[PDB]
Amino acid sequence: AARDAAVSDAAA
Amino acid sequence: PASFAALERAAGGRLGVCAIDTATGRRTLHRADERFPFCSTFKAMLGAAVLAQSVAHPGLLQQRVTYGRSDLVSYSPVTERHVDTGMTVAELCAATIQYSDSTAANELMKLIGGPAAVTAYARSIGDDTFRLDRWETELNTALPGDLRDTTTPAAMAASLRVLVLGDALPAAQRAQLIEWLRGNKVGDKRIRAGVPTGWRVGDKTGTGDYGTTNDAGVLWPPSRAPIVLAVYYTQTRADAKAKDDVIATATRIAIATLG
Repeated sequence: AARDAAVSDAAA
Repeated sequence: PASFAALERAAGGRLGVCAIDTATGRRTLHRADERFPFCSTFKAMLGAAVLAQSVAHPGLLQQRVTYGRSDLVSYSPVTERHVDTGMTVAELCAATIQYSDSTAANELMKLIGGPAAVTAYARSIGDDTFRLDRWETELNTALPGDLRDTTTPAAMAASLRVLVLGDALPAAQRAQLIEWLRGNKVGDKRIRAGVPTGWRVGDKTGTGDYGTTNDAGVLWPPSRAPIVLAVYYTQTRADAKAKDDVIATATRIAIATLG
């Protein structure tokens, strides 16, 4: 989903 | 153990597997969509990213990289011997893939734009899961719950499939990636210990804290289509010891289930 890709790209 | 459930029970910890039979697309899975700290398995993605740069910049692989002794970080058994001579880009790729040399990976990342460039390369080959956040050797902390420097077994298997067997790279670069993976020298007790006689293997191992024990690669039977295999394994205690034999057994179970 779009959220899955967003999590991979988000800063920690 | 002859099922992933039995293996994870016997070993303790958390086992992630994705194996793909490329003859049919069938997969055998365990925790295949859970994140794991990838540790040195990312060096396959790094080598591919460098090879991709060599398409846009012919001759890149033959360029000599020089570095000072003060560049060296922990576990650099090849690069520490070549301060005087330098190493070509191709030699650095071979060193980091085949021996997990830490400084070799950092030197390659410096050339291409750092950890973010490796993540961007993953996105370019269809991997929306992989994330490389830190330089060597920090990326091996393998902390439970930490998103930094993680992927899933399913994502790494899909990426290795397109890189090694698909056309993410042109044929010449693809052949070079395959040979680097084939010549791995630090994985004898992992995937390579679990394949039948006559099968050829190219793979990249990784190890970290929490007893993290990983290996991902491609297996070529003599008479069958290849199998892509990604195995990630991590444990409860920070001080746990790596378990090579867990990878070997997971490999055997994957092959038996697909056969």
